[PDB]
Amino acid sequence: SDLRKEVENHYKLSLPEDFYHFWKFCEELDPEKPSDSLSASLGLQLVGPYDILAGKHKTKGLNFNLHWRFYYDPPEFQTIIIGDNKTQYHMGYFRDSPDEFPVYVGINEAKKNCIIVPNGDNVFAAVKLFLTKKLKEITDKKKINLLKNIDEKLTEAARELGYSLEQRTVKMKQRDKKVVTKTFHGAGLVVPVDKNDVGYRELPETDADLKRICKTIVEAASDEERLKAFAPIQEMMTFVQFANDECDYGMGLELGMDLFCYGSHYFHKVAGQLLPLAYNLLKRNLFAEIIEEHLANRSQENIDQL
Amino acid sequence: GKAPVDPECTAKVGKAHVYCEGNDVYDVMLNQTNLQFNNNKYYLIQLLEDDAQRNFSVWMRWGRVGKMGQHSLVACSGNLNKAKEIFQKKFLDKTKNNWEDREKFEKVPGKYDMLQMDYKPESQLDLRVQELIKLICNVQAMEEMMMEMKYNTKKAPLGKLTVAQIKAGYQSLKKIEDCIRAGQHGRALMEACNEFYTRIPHDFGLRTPPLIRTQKELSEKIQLLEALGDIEIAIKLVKTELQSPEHPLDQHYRNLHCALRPLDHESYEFKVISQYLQSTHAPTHSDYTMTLLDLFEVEKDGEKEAFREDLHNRMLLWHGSRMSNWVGILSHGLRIAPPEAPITGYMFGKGIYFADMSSKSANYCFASRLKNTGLLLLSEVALGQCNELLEANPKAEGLLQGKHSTKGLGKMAPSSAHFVTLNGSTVPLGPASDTGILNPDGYTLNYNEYIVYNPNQVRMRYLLKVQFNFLQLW
Amino acid sequence: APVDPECTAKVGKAHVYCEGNDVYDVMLNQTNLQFNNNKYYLIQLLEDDAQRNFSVWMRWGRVGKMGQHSLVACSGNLNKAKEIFQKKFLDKTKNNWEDREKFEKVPGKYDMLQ
Repeated sequence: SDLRKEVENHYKLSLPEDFYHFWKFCEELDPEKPSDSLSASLGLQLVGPYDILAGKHKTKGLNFNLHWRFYYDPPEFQTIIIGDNKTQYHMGYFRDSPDEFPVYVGINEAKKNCIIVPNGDNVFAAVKLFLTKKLKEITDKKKINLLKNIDEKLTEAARELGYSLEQRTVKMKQRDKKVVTKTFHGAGLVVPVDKNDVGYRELPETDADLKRICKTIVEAASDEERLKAFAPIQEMMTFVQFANDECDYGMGLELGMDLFCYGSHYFHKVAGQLLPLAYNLLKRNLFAEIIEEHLANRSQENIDQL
Repeated sequence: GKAPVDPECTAKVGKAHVYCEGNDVYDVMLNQTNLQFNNNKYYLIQLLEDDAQRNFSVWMRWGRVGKMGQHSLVACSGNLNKAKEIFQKKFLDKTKNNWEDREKFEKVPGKYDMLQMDYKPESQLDLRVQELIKLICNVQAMEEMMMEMKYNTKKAPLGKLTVAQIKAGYQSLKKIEDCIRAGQHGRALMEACNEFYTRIPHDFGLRTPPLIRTQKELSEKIQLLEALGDIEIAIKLVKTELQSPEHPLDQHYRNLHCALRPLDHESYEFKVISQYLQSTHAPTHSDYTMTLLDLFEVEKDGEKEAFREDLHNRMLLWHGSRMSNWVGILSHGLRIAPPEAPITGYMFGKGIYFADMSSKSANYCFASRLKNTGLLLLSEVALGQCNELLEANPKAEGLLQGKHSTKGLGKMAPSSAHFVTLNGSTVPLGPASDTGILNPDGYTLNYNEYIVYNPNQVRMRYLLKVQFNFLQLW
Repeated sequence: APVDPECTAKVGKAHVYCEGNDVYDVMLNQTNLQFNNNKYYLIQLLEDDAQRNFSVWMRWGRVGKMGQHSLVACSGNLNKAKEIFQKKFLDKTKNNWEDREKFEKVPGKYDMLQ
């Protein structure tokens, strides 16, 4: 516990206990380099707060909101494991608010798409799912025994700690009932909703039509053509103002997120006007900080120890 | 009124006219929808006789509303009798109503329903009012906005509507409100939704038309219908006029029947209004600024006698709306919502709505980067004693019991300590600050708003010409 | 290969366009007793006398009966009319118009009248 508080003080976020227990698990597997204990076997790397666990942050300006923050990792998303650097495959805890625990572990390929795929509710589940999926992907049999042994250790540790190993747990299916919309990232929004349905309202445009709007705007051949084409974004932003004035904050939360998912620099400012404010209105100030810093410095290489 | 021919009949748009006989104009649009079986289709019929040569034709065109469809042109070489027969027969087949007595129309289930359509210069005026009128009286811009109300936002694909058609739509929204009020999502609800989608043409692509299930969609539909009515009144008002005007806008100005006088930038009134505009820009509407370009004095006839001068608590409050519809307000003043309109769409009831924070009302202007000009109107409103509301309750109007207006208690708002005066009316200067109203049971309203019910309690006083200045976009 | 008299909206006032092999007038038939398909489809290009002002006639239905028909006007340019004609023929037969000579009846597509 004595090495936990410095970790969580650095991130301004609380980390669940499975994170630290998995640290101890990997330490027992390989005391010399626990973070990379699965790197020789799986090609995966423990990073982020594990970097603090490894003491590798002691080489040093250190901005942890960007540490391994991939191009499409939403502020809700805290990268914890890296895989293929060609596709920027990675796994991370997903937190809806800075005061809550992660709801599950998601995976994304930042060079492939913006979709975050649920991968269990804890890192044991995430690594087991990746391991099992690769076991069939691997075109060999001799080089599998090591994976069987490490997987055996994974299963026994999860059983001893009382963790379910399902890809989708009970708590995730409960959150999904609280999930109000997928918002191009597929992970769902959690916003306050009172007994009069106050707190959220849907966008004036469908998701497919929103993606079409983004395509037609980003592909405009001149800035004058964009300004003429910009009319639907301006309209949607005015209605977003209307909604926030009536406490339906999540709408302004969602629209910016879609632009965050779209990825074009032409939308960096407008999202910076929508997403931070929405987080401020939602009292998620840390996410406003994260989105400000990321939009100002959204890079394709993000290991702060380089 | 002026009877237009469908332009899509290129072979006859310039050589032919729609047929008329007194009341009876042989033009008709039918709509059908059944979400139970996912039908949503239209059918237009028009009898056209050529202008040059004596030859009659029936034009029919049908498809999904919004998506242009299959058409047929049947020529008759002047066989007006046969053609009229065919017209009436098809009208009956598709409606189960006879055409000639179209007045007594009765829709039947599983058949198309009807709808109703609209088918020596000394220009002496101040230059500033001239620019204002030309801005608001620009017919081109009204046409362009109407076309955008069909091909940009598919709210009225096929065309426009009549006042009475809108009233029938409101009747259907009332039936929907009654249905939904009991939370029953069975068959009657689906039929009521069918009636709604029949009366007001929507385009759902292919996805089954969804059930209207919550209050938010009710209120959105209500606002759509309101925008339809607004466009109708705007085109009615912009009717051009002859008789030696030498500046037709001067007759349009008479149609405003509202004195609008230019104010000097250095006058106390102009500076104070600018102070009020700037000091009350909410901080959470920071995607743009606003500059006061010009300010006009308002003198609307008949309002003076109506004002509730006896009532205390008189303040100047904002009211925003799109650049185009202002022509209606200046001619007729602000109106309470349509009575036939469902009450449950307005979380705190009907009436006239005002803010004291410029940016909150200003959000209702929908100004743009390309089109950077918007208007905000200031009105003196005698609120009298306000009824205090913490949480949404659409039934606020019954709770008045002697009060004259409702206040919705927002988290952020100016405090009376900073209030100033203008011509004996209270001017509620900002900045916004915390008001110590909170809710240990539910949500908290973001910002106050004030609503009045008697139309006689509003007196428009100045019209503000405002440049909305947007900023960097990426 | 006569102009259809059943096209009352166009009979009398125009002459169908052709070019040797490439005859932009044709009637196609498809019979298929398994599915009780028996349908025809005529296509005809008509030219104005005064100006280069063309029209495409389509007519289709169960054999014998006029069924339905469509007039697509191409006063713009005859080449547009060739585009519509040839593209539609390909869509409907899976055979190109230039290669129409080597017709191979694929199942469920029109063959013409020899």
